[PDB]
Amino acid sequence: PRYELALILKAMQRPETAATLKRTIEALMDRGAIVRDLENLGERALPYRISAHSQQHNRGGYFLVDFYAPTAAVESMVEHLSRDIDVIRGNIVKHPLTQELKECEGIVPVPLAEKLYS
Amino acid sequence: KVWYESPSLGSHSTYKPSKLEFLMRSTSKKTRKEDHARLRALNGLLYKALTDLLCTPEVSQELYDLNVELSKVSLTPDFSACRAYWKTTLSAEQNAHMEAVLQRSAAHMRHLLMSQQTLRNVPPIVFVQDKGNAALAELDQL
Amino acid sequence: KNVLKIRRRKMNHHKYRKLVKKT
Amino acid sequence: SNEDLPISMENPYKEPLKKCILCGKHVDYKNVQLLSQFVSPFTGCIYGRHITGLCGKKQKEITKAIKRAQIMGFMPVTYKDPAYLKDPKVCNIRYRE
Amino acid sequence: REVLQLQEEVKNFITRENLEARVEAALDSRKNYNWAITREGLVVRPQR
Amino acid sequence: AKHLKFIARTVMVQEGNVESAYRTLNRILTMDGLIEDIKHRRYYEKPCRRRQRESYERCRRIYNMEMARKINFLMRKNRADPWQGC
Amino acid sequence: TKFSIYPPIPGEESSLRWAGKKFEEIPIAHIKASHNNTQIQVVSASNEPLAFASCGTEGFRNAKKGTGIAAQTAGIAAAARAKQKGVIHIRVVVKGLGPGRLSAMHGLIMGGLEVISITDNTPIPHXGCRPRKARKL
Amino acid sequence: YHEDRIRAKFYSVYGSGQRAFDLFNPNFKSTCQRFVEKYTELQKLGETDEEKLFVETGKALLAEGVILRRVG
Amino acid sequence: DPPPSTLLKDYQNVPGIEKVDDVVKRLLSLEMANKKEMLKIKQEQFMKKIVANPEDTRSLEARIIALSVKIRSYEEHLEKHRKDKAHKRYLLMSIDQRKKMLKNLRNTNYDVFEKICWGLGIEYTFPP
Amino acid sequence: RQFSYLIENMARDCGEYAHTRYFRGGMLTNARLLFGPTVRLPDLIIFLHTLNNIFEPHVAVRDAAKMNIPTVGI
RNA sequence: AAACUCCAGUUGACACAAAAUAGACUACGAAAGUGGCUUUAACAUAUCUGAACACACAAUAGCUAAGACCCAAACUGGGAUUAGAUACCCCACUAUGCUUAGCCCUAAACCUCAACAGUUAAAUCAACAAAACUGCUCGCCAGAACACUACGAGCCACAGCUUAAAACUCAAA
Ligand code: FES
Ligand SMILES: [K+]
Ligand SMILES: [K+]
Ligand SMILES: [Mg+2]
Ligand SMILES: [Mg+2]
Ligand SMILES: [Mg+2]
Ligand SMILES: [Mg+2]
Ligand SMILES: [Mg+2]
Ligand SMILES: [Mg+2]
Ligand SMILES: [Mg+2]
Ligand SMILES: [Mg+2]
Ligand SMILES: [Mg+2]
Ligand SMILES: [Mg+2]
Ligand SMILES: [Mg+2]
Ligand SMILES: [Mg+2]
Ligand SMILES: [Mg+2]
Ligand SMILES: [Mg+2]
Ligand SMILES: [Mg+2]
Repeated sequence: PRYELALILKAMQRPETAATLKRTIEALMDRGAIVRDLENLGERALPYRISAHSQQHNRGGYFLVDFYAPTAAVESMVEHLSRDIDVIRGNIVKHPLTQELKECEGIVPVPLAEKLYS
Repeated sequence: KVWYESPSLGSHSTYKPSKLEFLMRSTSKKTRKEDHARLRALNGLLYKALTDLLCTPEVSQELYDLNVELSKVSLTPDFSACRAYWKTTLSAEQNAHMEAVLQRSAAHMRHLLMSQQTLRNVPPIVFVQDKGNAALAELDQL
Repeated sequence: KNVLKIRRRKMNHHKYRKLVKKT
Repeated sequence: SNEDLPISMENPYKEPLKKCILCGKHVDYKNVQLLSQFVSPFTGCIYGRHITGLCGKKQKEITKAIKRAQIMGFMPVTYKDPAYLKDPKVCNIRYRE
Repeated sequence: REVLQLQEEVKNFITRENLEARVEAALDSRKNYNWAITREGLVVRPQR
Repeated sequence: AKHLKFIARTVMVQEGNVESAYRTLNRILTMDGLIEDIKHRRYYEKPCRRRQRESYERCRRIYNMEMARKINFLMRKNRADPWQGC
Repeated sequence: TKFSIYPPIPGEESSLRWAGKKFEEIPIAHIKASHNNTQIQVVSASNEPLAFASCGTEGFRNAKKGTGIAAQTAGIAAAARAKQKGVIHIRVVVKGLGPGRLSAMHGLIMGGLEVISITDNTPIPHXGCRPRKARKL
Repeated sequence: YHEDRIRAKFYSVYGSGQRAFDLFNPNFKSTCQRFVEKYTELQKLGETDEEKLFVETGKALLAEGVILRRVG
Repeated sequence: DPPPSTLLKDYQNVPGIEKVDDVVKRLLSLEMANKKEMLKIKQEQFMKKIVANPEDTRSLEARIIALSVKIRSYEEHLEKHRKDKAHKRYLLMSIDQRKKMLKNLRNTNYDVFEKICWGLGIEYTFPP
Repeated sequence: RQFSYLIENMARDCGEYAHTRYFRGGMLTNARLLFGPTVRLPDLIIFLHTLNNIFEPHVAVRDAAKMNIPTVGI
C-alpha cells in the first residue's frame, strides 16, 4: 500500500545528508518499494531532546518519503531505520491522502435526555 | 430526570427573585424542596457574572490590573443584599488599594450587571473581604 | 435493598471456610 | 378540490446545519501550526470540545493528530511551541490577568 | 481514469537512475504543511 | 526533562507585583485542571472509584447547566407587575 | 510596548533587560514546597549553587517545618546568602503544593531579591508510578 | 405553499427588505410578495426554467422602481 | 495463493491494462495491496469454478464460497496468532455457519452440494 | 390577569357573574358551607381561559364536572 | 514516635513499570473487557430461537516453572493509639500486581432489564426501579431456614470448582 515515512535525520552537512537520503531510499527499493516523492520539510529545532545511538540531539532534518510497498516491507524497513546512525527518529504511517474524508452535513444536536440516560 | 429531582408541579412558573415578592408572600409559606435549588443556582450565576468582569480589561483598567479573585459569592434570600468575597493579599498596603478601587467600582459594576437583562434587578453588591484572614493582618497592624 | 440475606450467606461461608481450615 | 390548501413538501426556509471551523479540511499531524491552536499555551493540555468548539469527528482527528505529532518529533508535549502564540485564537478560553 | 492519472505520475516517480538528481533537487527546496484556521473557517497560509 | 525550560507554566512579573503573578499562575493551572489532578494523585484512586466520581461530576455539570438555563429562561418575566390590582 | 506574561524565548531578540542581563542569564530560585517541609536553592544560570535554605536548616522541627512562617524564614535565609554573592533578580521555579509554596517566595522578596518570573514545575506523571493507597480517616 | 420556495430564495439572495412589515393591515404586500407575484405571472407566460425565471423577475421590479440590494 | 503479479479485481477488466508500464502493473497488483485484496481474487476464482452463475452473490452457493474464504483467512491468522481468542471464536463460529449452510444446500440441491464439496475440498460430516 | 378587568366588566354588563381571582379550594364542591345551605350554584360556567397561571387546568374545570355544571371553554 | 543520614537540592544520563490533557466523548467487542504512538493481520451468520455438562471464552485473586522489578503491596516486623488493637494512623519489606508458558474457571461477572419480532390503542399502572404491553422461543422458579452445606459424579482443580439434597426446626421468612 501507500505509506508516508516521516524521517528526522541528524543535523549534518549537505553531502552527508544526501548520502543518508540515497542510502535510505535505496533500502526502500531493495525491499520492493516504489518511491513516489521526496520532500524536504527543513532543518529545525526538535520539540524536545532525543537520544539516539549514544548521542543527544537538539536539531534535525525533517524529510518525507512517499512510496508504495508491500505490507511485509514495513516491518523490514522499521528494522533498517533502527540501525542507521544518522536517523534520529523514523516512522512509517499509512499515507494520509489515501484515506478519503467523508462529507459532513454539519453538527446535528444531541438530545440532553439521552446524555444523562446514557 | 436524574436523581436530582425535577418533578415540581409548577415547573412552568416564572421565577421572580425580587425584593417586592418577599413582602407579598404568605407568612405560613415555607421554602419547598426545589425552591432552594433556584437560589443555590442563581447565586452561582452571580459568581459567574462577577468573575468575568474582573478579568476583562474593558470593564475597567484599574480593576483589570488588580487581578482580584472572588473567593465566594452568595446572594441573600431576602433579595435586599448580595454577599461577594474576594481573597486578600499579603501586603496590607496592597490590600488598601484593592479595597478602595473595588469599593468605588462596585457602584459602576452594579450598572454593568444591569446590562445583563436576565439579572437586571441586582441588589446592591456587598463586597465583603474574606479568604485571607484579614483579621490576622489587622492584628499584626496593632 | 438490605443485605441481610447476603450477611447470612456471608457468615455461613466464613464458618465453613474456617471449619475446613481446622480439619 | 381546493387550490389554497397546504401542499406537502420539505421545509424551504430550513437553514443549513452548523459546521465547525475545520469542517471539510484535512487535519495532518505535520501541520503543527493548526494543531497548536488547540492546546494550552502554558501547559500543552489538549482543549475539550467545549473550548475548541469542534465537532466530535474533528475533535477526535485533532487529538489523534496531536498525539501522533508529539511522539514522532514534530510537536512539543508540555507547552505550546512559542512560534505559534500569535496565531488566530479560535478557542473560547481566557487566561491572563 | 485512475490508470491514466497514475500512468502520468509514474514519469515523476523516483528511480535508481534519477535518485541522485532528485535527492539534491530536494535539499534545495522546502515543503510547508503548516497553516492556521480562523473563527470564520478561513485558512491562513504561512508568511513565506 | 527533555523539553526546553522556562516556557511551560511560566508567568512574568509586572512592576514587581509578585502576588498578581502568582494568582495568574494559579488560575492558569486551575483552569487546565492541574491543581485538581495533582491533588487526586497524592493517593491512588481505584478505577471503580474514578469512574464513579467521573460519572458523578459529568452528571452534576449537566444538571447545573440545565438548571442555569431554566433560571435564565424563567427570569425574563421578573419585570414589574403589569396588571397590579388584577 | 504592551506587557507580555509569556517569557522571552531564548535565541530571539528581546529588548527586556535586568541590570544589563538577559532573561537567560538571571539566576534561578528553586523552591520545593513539600507537605512537611520547604527547600529553597538559588543557582546561577550556569547551574552554580549560590545559596540553600530549608525550614529544617532554620531550626524548625516536626510539624513546625510544614508552616508558611517557617518557609518565609527559609526564604529570608537563602536570600541573605544569595545577595552576598551578587544576586538581585531571580527567576522562581516552584514545584509542589505545600504550605510554603507562596510563603517561600515572600521571604525571597523580603530578603532583598526581585522576582521577575514565576514557573511551576510540580511533577505530574502522564500515566508513571502508582501512588500509595488511600488513607482511612 | 409552492411560493414558499420562491420566498426562501428571495430572502437568501436579497435578504429581508429594509421596508418594515405592517401585519395590522390585512392587505399588506411586502417586497417579497411583490416579487412572488411577478415570479408567478412570468411562470404562467410559459417560462419554466427556475434560474432564468428568477433573474428576469428582478429586472422587472427594478424597471418599476423597486430597490433590490443583493446581500452579497 | 494467486501470484503476486495478479492484478486487482477492480483493474483486471479496464481496457489497455496490458500495455501500461511495468511500474503501473506493480501498483495495481496484489503485491502492493493488503491481504483482503488477495481474498477477493480467491473468492472470484472459486465462484467461477463452482457456481453456475458467477455473478449471483446471494445464492447459497456463493455464501458458502465467500464464508469458506473467510475460514481459510482465519486459519492463516491463527497459525501465527495462537493466543488470539477473539479470532478463534470467529473461526469456530464461521465453521458452524458453513455447516449450517451446507446442511441446507444438501437438503435442497444435492447436485450443487456435491460440486461445492469437491470445489472447496469440504468433507461433510453429520453431527453427533 | 391581562383580561381580568375586561372580563369582570363584560359579566356585569350582561347581568351575569365573573370569577377572575384566585380560585379557593371548594367554591363549587363545598359551596353550601362557604355560602350557605340555600346557595344556588351556576348553571353554566364559561371559561375564556382554561389554564391557571402555572399552566395547569383551572380547578373549576374538574369541579364543574363534579357538580354536573356544563362548561363552555376557549 | 520510629525510620533514613552511602541523606537532601540543582543539572545531566536513564525501564521487561504505568499510560495527564483530549474524554463535558459514549465508541469498540460475545461477555470479560478496551482510552500513549505506529504498522501487519482482523472484527461469524441474505430467517429467528436453541446447552451448568458439547465447543470455545471468561475481571480480580490464586497455583506451577523461568524472568523483570521503578512503584504500590496481603503477610510480617517496627512506631504510636487503646481498658484490649494479632485494627483504623506512620515506616520498612515480601508473596503478588508485569513478561513468558501452562493451569485454575470464580465475582454485587449487575442496565440486578433472556433472545427475536411487534405495538403506543386500550386499563397507564400493587409499590419502587426503568412508561405499559403483545407474539414467539429457550433457560429458570414453587414458604423460611438447614444450604455458595452432606453424599454421589465430573474436573490439570487435592483447604478447590460445578451440579446439589435430606432429617430435625419454625409460622412465618
Ligand atoms: S462540523 Fe463537519 S467535520 Fe466538524
Ligand atoms: K499517556
Ligand atoms: K450493577
Ligand atoms: Mg447462618
Ligand atoms: Mg443461534
Ligand atoms: Mg449458555
Ligand atoms: Mg438443560
Ligand atoms: Mg457456571
Ligand atoms: Mg481467568
Ligand atoms: Mg497471576
Ligand atoms: Mg516501596
Ligand atoms: Mg517484589
Ligand atoms: Mg463488570
Ligand atoms: Mg437466550
Ligand atoms: Mg425453601
Ligand atoms: Mg462461591
Ligand atoms: Mg462445595
Ligand atoms: Mg463431594
